[PDB]
Amino acid sequence: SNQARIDRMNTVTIKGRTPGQKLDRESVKNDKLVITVDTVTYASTVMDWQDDWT
Amino acid sequence: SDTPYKADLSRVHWAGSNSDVDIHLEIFEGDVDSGFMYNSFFRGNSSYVSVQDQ
Repeated sequence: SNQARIDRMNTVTIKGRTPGQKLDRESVKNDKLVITVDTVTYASTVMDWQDDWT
Repeated sequence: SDTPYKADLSRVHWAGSNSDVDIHLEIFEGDVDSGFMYNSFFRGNSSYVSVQDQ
């Protein structure tokens, strides 16, 4: 292929509570990283037979 | 001045109603004509210097 992938993720948070209160719940988040290759690099040189022979 | 069998001959590669059309094959043995050859007389003896590739 012409792609590569890596994963990312988040962290959690701490909270406080007192008697009778419900516990909150937090959702972690996700994403991704992708990299692509598109361009070719080169160097070229040409010569002529008439100049090569002399 | 005429022989019998003359009106009843079998002619292999002659076609048509009366065997008038020629159907024979041509024979080829390689020889080809393109033009007169030529032999150089200055090339035999002269002053020669070689510079190739220098």
